[PDB]
Amino acid sequence: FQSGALFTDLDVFENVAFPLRVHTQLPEEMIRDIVLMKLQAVGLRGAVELMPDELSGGMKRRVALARAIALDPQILLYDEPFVGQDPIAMGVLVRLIRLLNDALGITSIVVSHDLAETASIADYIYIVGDGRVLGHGTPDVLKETDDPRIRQFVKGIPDGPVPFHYPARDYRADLLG
Amino acid sequence: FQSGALFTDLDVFENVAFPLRVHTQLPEEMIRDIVLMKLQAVGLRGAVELMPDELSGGMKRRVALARAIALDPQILLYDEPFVGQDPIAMGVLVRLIRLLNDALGITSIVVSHDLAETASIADYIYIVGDGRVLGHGTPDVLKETDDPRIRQFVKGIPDGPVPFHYPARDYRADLLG
Amino acid sequence: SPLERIRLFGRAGLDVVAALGRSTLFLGHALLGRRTPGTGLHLLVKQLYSVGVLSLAIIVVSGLFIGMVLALQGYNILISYGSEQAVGQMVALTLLRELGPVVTGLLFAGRAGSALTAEIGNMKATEQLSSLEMIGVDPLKYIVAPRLWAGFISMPLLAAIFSVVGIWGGAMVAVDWLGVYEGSFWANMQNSVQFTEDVLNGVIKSIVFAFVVTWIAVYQGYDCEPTSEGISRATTRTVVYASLAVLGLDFILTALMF
Amino acid sequence: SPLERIRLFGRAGLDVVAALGRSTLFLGHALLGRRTPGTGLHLLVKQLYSVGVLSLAIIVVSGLFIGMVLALQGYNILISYGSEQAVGQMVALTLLRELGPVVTGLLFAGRAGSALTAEIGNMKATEQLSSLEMIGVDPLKYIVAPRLWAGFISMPLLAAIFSVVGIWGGAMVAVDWLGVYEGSFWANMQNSVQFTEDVLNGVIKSIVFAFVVTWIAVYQGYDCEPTSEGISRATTRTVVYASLAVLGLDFILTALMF
Amino acid sequence: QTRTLEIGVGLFLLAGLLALLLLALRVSGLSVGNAGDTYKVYAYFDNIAGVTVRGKVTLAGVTIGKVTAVDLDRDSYTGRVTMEINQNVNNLPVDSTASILTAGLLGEKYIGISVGGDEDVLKDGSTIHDTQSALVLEDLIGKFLLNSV
Amino acid sequence: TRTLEIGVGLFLLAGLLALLLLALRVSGLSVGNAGDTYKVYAYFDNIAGVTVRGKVTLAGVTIGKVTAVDLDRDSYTGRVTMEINQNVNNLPVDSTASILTAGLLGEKYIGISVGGDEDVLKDGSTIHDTQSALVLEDLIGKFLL
Amino acid sequence: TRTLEIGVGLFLLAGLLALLLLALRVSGLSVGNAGDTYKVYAYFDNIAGVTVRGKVTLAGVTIGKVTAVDLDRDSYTGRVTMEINQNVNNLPVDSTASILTAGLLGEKYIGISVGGDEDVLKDGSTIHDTQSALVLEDLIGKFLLN
Amino acid sequence: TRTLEIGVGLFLLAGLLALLLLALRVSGLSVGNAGDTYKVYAYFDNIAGVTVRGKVTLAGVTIGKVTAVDLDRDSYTGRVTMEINQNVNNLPVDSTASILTAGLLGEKYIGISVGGDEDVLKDGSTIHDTQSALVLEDLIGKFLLNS
Amino acid sequence: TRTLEIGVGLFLLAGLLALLLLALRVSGLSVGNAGDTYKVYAYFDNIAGVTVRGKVTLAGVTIGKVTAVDLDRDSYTGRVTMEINQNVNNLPVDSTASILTAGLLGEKYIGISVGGDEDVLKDGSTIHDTQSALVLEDLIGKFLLN
Ligand SMILES: CCCCCCCCCCCCCCCC(=O)OC[C@H](COP(=O)(O)O)OC(=O)CCCCCCCCCCCCCCC
Ligand SMILES: CCCCCCCCCCCCCCCC(=O)OC[C@H](COP(=O)(O)O)OC(=O)CCCCCCCCCCCCCCC
Ligand SMILES: CCCCCCCCCCCCCCCC(=O)OC[C@H](COP(=O)(O)O)OC(=O)CCCCCCCCCCCCCCC
Ligand SMILES: CCCCCCCCCCCCCCCC(=O)OC[C@H](COP(=O)(O)O)OC(=O)CCCCCCCCCCCCCCC
Ligand SMILES: CCCCCCCCCCCCCCCC(=O)OC[C@H](COP(=O)(O)O)OC(=O)CCCCCCCCCCCCCCC
Ligand SMILES: CCCCCCCCCCCCCCCC(=O)OC[C@H](COP(=O)(O)O)OC(=O)CCCCCCCCCCCCCCC
Repeated sequence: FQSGALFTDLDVFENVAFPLRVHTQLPEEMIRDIVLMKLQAVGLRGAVELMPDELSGGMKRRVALARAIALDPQILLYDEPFVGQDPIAMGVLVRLIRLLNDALGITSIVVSHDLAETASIADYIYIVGDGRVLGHGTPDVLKETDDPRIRQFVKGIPDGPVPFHYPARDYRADLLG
Repeated sequence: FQSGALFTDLDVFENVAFPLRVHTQLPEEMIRDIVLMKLQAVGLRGAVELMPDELSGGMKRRVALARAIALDPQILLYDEPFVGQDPIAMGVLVRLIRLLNDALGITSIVVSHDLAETASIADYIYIVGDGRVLGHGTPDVLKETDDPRIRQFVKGIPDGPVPFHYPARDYRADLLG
Repeated sequence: SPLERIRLFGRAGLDVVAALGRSTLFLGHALLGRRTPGTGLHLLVKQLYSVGVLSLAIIVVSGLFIGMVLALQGYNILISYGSEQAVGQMVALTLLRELGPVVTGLLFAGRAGSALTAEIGNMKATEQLSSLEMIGVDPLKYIVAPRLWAGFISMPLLAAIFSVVGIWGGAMVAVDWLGVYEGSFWANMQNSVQFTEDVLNGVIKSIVFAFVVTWIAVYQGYDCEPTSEGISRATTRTVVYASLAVLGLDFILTALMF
Repeated sequence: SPLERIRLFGRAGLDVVAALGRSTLFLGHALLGRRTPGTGLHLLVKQLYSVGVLSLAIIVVSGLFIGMVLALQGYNILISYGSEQAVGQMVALTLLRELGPVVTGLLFAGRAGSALTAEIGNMKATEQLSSLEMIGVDPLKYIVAPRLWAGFISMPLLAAIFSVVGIWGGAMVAVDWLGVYEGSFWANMQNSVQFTEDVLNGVIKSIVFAFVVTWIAVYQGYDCEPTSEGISRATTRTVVYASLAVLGLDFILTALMF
Repeated sequence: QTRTLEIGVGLFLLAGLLALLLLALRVSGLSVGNAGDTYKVYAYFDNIAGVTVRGKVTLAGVTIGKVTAVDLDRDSYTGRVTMEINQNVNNLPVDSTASILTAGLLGEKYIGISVGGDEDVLKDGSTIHDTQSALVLEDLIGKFLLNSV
Repeated sequence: TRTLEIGVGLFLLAGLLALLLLALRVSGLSVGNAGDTYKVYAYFDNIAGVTVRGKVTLAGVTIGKVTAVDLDRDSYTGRVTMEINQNVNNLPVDSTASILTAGLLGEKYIGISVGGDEDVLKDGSTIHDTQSALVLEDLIGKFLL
Repeated sequence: TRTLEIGVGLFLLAGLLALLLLALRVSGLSVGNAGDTYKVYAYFDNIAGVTVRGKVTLAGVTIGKVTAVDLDRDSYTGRVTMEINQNVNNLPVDSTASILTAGLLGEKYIGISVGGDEDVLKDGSTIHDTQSALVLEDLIGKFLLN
Repeated sequence: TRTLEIGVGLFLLAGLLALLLLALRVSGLSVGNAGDTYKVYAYFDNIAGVTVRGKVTLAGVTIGKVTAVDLDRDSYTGRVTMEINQNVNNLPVDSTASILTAGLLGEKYIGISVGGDEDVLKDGSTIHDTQSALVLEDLIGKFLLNS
Repeated sequence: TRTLEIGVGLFLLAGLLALLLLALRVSGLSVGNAGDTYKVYAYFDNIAGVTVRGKVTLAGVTIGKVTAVDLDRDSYTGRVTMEINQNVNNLPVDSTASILTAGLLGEKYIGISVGGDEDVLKDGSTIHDTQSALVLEDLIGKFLLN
């Protein structure tokens, strides 16, 4: 998730171990070693003691990512990962979410309002609108779909199928009468 | 501000009128006309009755912008304007924050973690870090400052002056001993 | 570390120290700072509605229940003494000099002492409370001054309404369900009231920790750090303290006068 | 529109209807659903700490104050009857059969009935409560079941501790400050207690609206919509209702037994 | 349609809560395990000033029951008290007397019985024949020292 | 039929305004009173303990309540007035009502002794003769010399 | 708007009315029991249990309440000043005001006798004679010592 | 950790102790009040002021409590059965057991009058002789009004 | 702001500990731990209302409490044990001590007449002569019935 979704109760280490301590029965040392190698992979290896309350909001997400990649899942979801952080943290995160795919060969489903970086890294982007997929494609075909709805979305072009103004009555009468 | 910062107590119309009803003593009609022309300029002219509780989180910011541009201030500040909204709303907002400057000739100070659109529209960007301006320039000079701190910031380049890993002890000993 | 543990303890000491110091400063600035441009009285009306009126059904129903409980307890406590008909001078003396205002505090400080802190907390957290300054209005006079005034002029009225409904419910159960006699009740009651000496006592008692409740119940909301966890913790600090202070000042105010 | 106004009123009717329906379903799923993988008892320990222990200083100090108030009121209420020494059978009967558990509710439902709702509300709001499912643990058994258990097995103990400290404070003020005689107090007290008939009465009374408090105080936290305003309103709904229900069930439970 | 299910269960629970009225749920004078079968009796007194309902009728000190009701028989203008007796107590001859006592000094004026002796015992729903009315602090003082000096 | 369920609100209104009228039925027109049974007067020389709306009894059974007490300054006496149930109307007029005290400290209360004069109470006649309430001070001041 | 003002005003009036109902009806204040009463004094040798606001009565029925108590610095007696309802205005001068206690533990109120057939009073005058307040000590030690 | 286990256990135990102190040092059921004690019966002619949970004493100091008052359906007298502390096992059998009113208006306890014998007790038997309890209506119907 | 912080913490902990101590001195009641004064015994024939912590007194003013009451298995009598404020140390052995009852309903309490004039005490010794408490029953018995 975005905002990490860490358990405020448990410290970082136990937090990352949790999925293991659930789906697998490993010698409490071996769990520690898997947690450690994962935390190193994500970089938050040092703060193996901090409680997430103590943890700076940036890394508070990378630890969540490490918790995810625990158990080595074959696919994984991202709920608005790169939303609202300094481009250094956004950069490290967009490097990790891609490193996990280029190395571990695991399907990843980013879900982001941010068009730029999404279309940058993604391979087959969709567009979901009002209960119906509003088409889909690789970034290229999507950049020139010419479907008014979509081409309005994937570009700035504020006025189009989605209206700019609210459904007012009249800019003349209301202001005059 | 971001998140609009509207007064949940007052409806949209009174909300936008508030600065006028404070700094100026106008016939309660004339206040209505200024509010109306501003709301038209921002597009939220229709919802002159909604309460912000009723208002969809997107336009909940454009109404705030209209409230700002009320009184026609000569400078105005933006606290993370384009952060976390679909690129249609981001597009209309980045069109408005620029229209206000190209037309009304009013100084505007965007303040955004988002590097891309900021550097897109901005003219003389700064970089504030740990109590000291970490240099400044127009986007161009800033794109190749070669100052390690800055050039790490304004590009992805996750590893640099700002460390990637946390201050751990040893990737060998801790995992082994 | 134990030494550093005591260091943290002492830091919390100085913390509550400076806390209520800043609180009294805040209160001063709020009630006697200046007169703001965009103020008025309609603000006080809207607040007084949100604070008193909405929190009125709770204390009405609560007065009903606590009154009939006071009766059903007095009837059975005292039938073992023969002086059954004297229940009126109980259900109307305990519910009017001590328990009346105490429960009215623990309820007002429960609801309107909290959904008043969360309100001006949320205000601070969505920065809404801050753009007021960038406009120019002093928030401590536009946002919180009507809160304090809706506090002081609601909780006493609420205590009165509570005591009234409590006495009436006590009678209704005593008369209709216990069967004790109609006129005897009000008779022994009025013969044992000492208006200026119990009723006014209870009212001044109500007012003092009305002030004290809706003082912290708004300060905490003004001070809480702006985050959905901060407010969620302040609206608990302002029930801990708003009950602590209710009972503490009840104790002092009843030692001033037996 | 008046017709649509009544439409909204009725919609709120069906709303509270389905609300407590879903609440009882929730409670069933929580206490008797399955046995989860990542559960245990250490969870219950941590919770019971956060809910009981932290909320213990409040009720200790509150018992102290309410006990000495009960005394300073009984001494002066009864000296006008001569039977002054009988204050023990008052300060220990009212503080033990009705007022004891009621105030213990209004305080426990005040603090641990709220900072328990805000806790599992915040959990739901940062999605932390949801990633548990994507992991596989049932939250209704890992997150809220220990809450319910820390409720049921703390509030009764808290009521007992409160009643004890209340009686002791009442004595300490009566003996040392009022001057009434030492042994006479405990004597008339023990001669007028009826253990299985007042003490156990108060304890079952405590348990029942312990269950009822920490039932809503956790349901509301599980249902509140995820936003810093939603939680700020749920942690007030769960004080309104947690006091309403405390007093209502006190009334019923004392009509079951005078 | 989970909404329907929730509404149904909530109605069930509101029913369960309304099943706790406690306005004559289990109408009795005692618990449901105790039969509460107590046979009637009447008694003819001349003053029962402190024999209010819910008293304690006793014999040799131990309670035998409670008074049920008091009446003024409009013919003789005397007091007729109707009270109850536990069935295990079924052995009171008819020549026995009843009289109001006083618990200690300022205890509620209960009624005791003094067993006389007669083979026939009780219809247990009958009345008494002889008694001694409650002592009063007026006629006592009046006849001893108010008017006899 | 979600609009067709607005009726719930109706119910609640009909459930609320109902309770109000029931909270306002404190009189309770489900008659259990006595319909203002008949008044009687009496004159005493001292009614010290007799408080307003105490109890009037005969043969120990409560007859009713004293409605009020007053003083006639011409005779300087206490004129008490009490209601008496109508079912008991066979009181004779000569029957005297005297103040008694329950037990030793029980509150003063007027008890009547029938006179059997065959003239049933005229229902309104002041009491012809009585015995006033005793007074501790009267007793002690009568016998200290 | 307007519904806010109406609601808050209605319920402010409700609060103030409740305050009065606590004041007027339940607390039994002046308006319900106000009246025109005049003063009188009385010299007693002893008033042991005469409390302020204790009752003063005649023929048993209450008349007024004691107003105040004082010790006269000359003869060290109890000067008690008390009120009487105006409609009670026929008490002659040689009436006697004694201290009476209804129940053996009842409070020590005052009762006044009938003073023959002389002029009534000034109702603002004093009374001449009395029967002072007995005590347990004097009661018993009187019937002792020899 | 464990600093939480110790705290929570501490205060669980605190609540439990408090429940006991309510039950025992405030209601006084049985911690040596009606435990290791032995019975005896007694036949009284009137137990008017005698109630359950009363007190049996001797020379003033308490010897124990009373347990059950009953009516013997044959003689209609009171059979009062009570516990006696086991340390006190030195009573003669001829000793009486009268009923004494606490002070002047207190409740009615019963006190023993040592008679003096060799046979001591069965602690579960009855008593032979005693003096009943008074009652106002008797004393005043006694030698005060018979003229 | 690093020294006075820890100093304040220690001040607060000390104050809480002191409040603790002051609270605990209520139980094990505040007249010392053992008084810290002298014990004494006494034998009676009936101590009906002299339950634990009853007032021992001389000339009215209380001297201390009673500590314990027991039934001596030998004489079948009552033995009562009580402390004495140490400033009170001039009580001759030949004193008597009967169970007074303040007023009529008062809780019985033992009052000590100085008796004779001899050696003061050992203050831990016993007493010899006394008068047991009275009982209403004996009184309306022996002196009324026979
Ligand atoms: C018999 C059927 C009746 C069932 C119960 C009826 C419930 C009706 C509730 C509406 C009450 C006013 C709500 C107003 C809304 C508002 O502004 O305020 C609504 C408030 C909270 O305000 P918010 O909307 O801001 O959350 O909610 C409440 O607290 C309402 C409490 C209702 C409690 C009902 C309990 C029943 C009363 C028992 C009395 C017993 C007497 C019987 C003696 C014989
Ligand atoms: C006629 C008399 C006039 C009385 C005048 C009223 C004065 C009221 C002053 C009370 C102060 C209110 C605090 C305001 C809220 C606040 O900001 O205070 C909040 C701060 C906490 O700040 P933070 O938690 O945010 O750090 O401090 C508090 O929590 C205060 C706790 C209040 C507890 C009251 C206890 C009083 C009883 C003590 C008696 C001791 C008895 C011992 C005898 C054995
Ligand atoms: C024919 C059956 C179909 C539906 C019937 C459902 C009606 C029963 C429920 C009543 C609740 C209606 C309140 C709605 C008003 C509102 O605005 O809602 C008020 C609040 C919620 O308000 P908000 O949603 O606006 O914040 O709800 C409550 O107050 C809930 C507490 C009500 C009490 C619940 C248990 C009832 C106790 C027994 C009744 C006592 C009556 C005494 C009779 C002897
Ligand atoms: C919050 C304030 C606390 C309440 C105190 C206010 C005044 C006290 C109550 C008035 C009744 C006393 C007047 C009668 C005079 C008299 O003769 O009263 C004194 C008499 C004298 O007989 P005794 O000497 O045998 O005690 O005794 C009694 O009446 C026994 C009752 C004592 C109280 C025991 C506790 C039961 C009370 C109810 C408990 C729960 C209710 C509290 C919350 C609802
Ligand atoms: C004089 C007659 C008195 C009338 C009596 C009627 C009132 C009875 C007591 C009132 C209860 C308070 C209602 C609170 C619920 C509410 O407001 O309902 C509102 C809330 C949710 O409503 P919203 O989410 O819409 O705000 O309800 C809940 O939170 C869900 C759970 C409700 C708790 C019910 C408690 C039932 C008690 C069962 C006791 C038996 C258990 C014992 C087993 C050992
Ligand atoms: C002349 C003597 C008079 C002294 C006056 C002082 C009395 C008032 C003390 C205020 C009460 C503090 C409770 C506040 C709630 C809280 O702390 O909130 C509970 C907090 C919560 O902790 P977290 O920081 O983890 O949330 O716990 C604490 O850290 C506080 C621990 C100790 C606080 C003191 C409580 C026990 C001491 C009470 C003293 C009573 C004296 C007895 C009289 C004989």
